[PDB]
Amino acid sequence: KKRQWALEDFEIGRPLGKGKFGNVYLAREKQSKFILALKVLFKAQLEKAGVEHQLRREVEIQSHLRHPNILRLYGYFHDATRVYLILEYAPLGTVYRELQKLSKFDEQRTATYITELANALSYCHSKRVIHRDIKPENLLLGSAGELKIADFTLAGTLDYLPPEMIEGRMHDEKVDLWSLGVLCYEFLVGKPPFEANTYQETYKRISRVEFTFPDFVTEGARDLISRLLKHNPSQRPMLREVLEHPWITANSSKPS
Amino acid sequence: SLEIEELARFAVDEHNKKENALLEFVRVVKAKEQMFQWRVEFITMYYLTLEAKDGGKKKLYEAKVWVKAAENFKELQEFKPV
Ligand SMILES: Nc1ncnc2c1ncn2[C@@H]1O[C@H](COP(=O)(O)OP(=O)(O)O)[C@@H](O)[C@H]1O
Ligand SMILES: Nc1ncnc2c1ncn2[C@@H]1O[C@H](COP(=O)(O)O)[C@@H](O)[C@H]1O
Ligand SMILES: [Mg+2]
Repeated sequence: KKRQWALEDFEIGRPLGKGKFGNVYLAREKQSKFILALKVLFKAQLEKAGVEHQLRREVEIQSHLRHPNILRLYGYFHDATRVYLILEYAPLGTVYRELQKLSKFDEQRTATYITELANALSYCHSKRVIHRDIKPENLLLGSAGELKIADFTLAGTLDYLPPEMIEGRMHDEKVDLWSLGVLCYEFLVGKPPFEANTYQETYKRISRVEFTFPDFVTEGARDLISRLLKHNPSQRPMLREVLEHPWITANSSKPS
Repeated sequence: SLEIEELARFAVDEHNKKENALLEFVRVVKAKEQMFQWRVEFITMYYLTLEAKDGGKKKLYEAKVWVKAAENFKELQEFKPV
């Protein structure tokens, strides 16, 4: 709709967070009074890490994604020193913080998150976007507690990576299915399945898919996670098979 | 090509120590690196495909080596015939 955006279009409120390359602020568009988030990135720190190339790709991808479980990028503008991203505001914060607060999630909250993530990822895959880096700190929560995926030679965070990535083999969209498995386990248990005191041990556990469940994890949850965490990418479910998994349908909430 | 070739020599030596073997290094066929974050740190891994002689016969191996260049650190993760 809107020809172009400027800082003067927004009232600014409190800092919502400090990112790597600047800060995120609460904001409000003046004509509509709609509440948003404004992410300010300092160009200098972007050069100083050569992230710029990715930002370009992020902005262009996230620009064309329209999904209830993916954080909207409404628009952007820049000045001499800063890039500004106009984002959907997620008032309930990151899943990372909620998990720190609660230690672990019940089956209903987990199954809901997993449904929302699988729907988001299915849409992405249909647009030939692979996320490859979903972890709790990149998941935000909307006003009804709905999950929003935030972020679109550093491969990732070891605990969340599949065997094919850590072992330097080729990979494709099936990596996101592995991630879903790790996330489901972490949500229920409070830590990811291959967590260890050394990265050497984590590496080995992933490569051999060696993990176990605490005794409170139910048969249904175990069945889903064990399908997701297959060494062979080919043998991992399709996202549509996650959405219809019996544990998912028994436990997930339907969008508000 | 330089620090890599060394790394390969190191992988072969660590294999020889771990497995009580006497492999002789020949050359590097292929080599990749990736970096990972773990907790608050970063680690690189090299993926080397090398030829070495086992009892005189040239064979292809893949080594994976952890490298933290900052602390003069390196460590064989795995070493396997292709
Ligand atoms: N749209 C948003 N709504 C609400 N809070 C947000 C939003 N985007 C970011 N934040 C908050 O600000 C922090 C900034 O992190 P993020 O935007 O991921 O920056 P970076 O990835 O560069 O560290 C997040 O951890 C979160 O708490
Ligand atoms: N430093 C920057 N970081 C991110 N996006 C930028 C930057 N400079 C310009 N852009 C815009 O990002 C998109 C990538 O280029 P393009 O889409 O071809 O215009 C466009 O919307 C650019 O104008
Ligand atoms: Mg993030």
